[PDB]
Amino acid sequence: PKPIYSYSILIFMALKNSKTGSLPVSEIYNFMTEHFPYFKTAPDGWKNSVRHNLSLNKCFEKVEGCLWALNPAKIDKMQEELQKWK
Ligand SMILES: [K+]
Repeated sequence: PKPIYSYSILIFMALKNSKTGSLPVSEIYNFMTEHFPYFKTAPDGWKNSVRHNLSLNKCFEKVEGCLWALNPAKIDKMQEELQKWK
C-alpha cells in the first residue's frame, strides 16, 4: 500500500514533527517506517530517494550523519502542499 504522498511531503512531515525542525537522515527513515508501514517492506531505493529529495528540494537545508533542517522561508509553501494531499 504505497502512500498517497510525495517524498518531499513525507520528509516535510518528519522534520516538522521534530522539536527543532531538524533531524538526521536516520530519523527520517524511522519516521517514515513508523507512520507509513509501506516502507518497512518497500523495495530498496526509497532511502536513496529520500537523500535525493533532501538535496534537490530547497525546503530542506543542510546544517553545518548530519542534520537536515526546514527552511523557514519555504514552510508556508510546503504546508499548503501538505494540506492539498491530506
Ligand atoms: K537542498
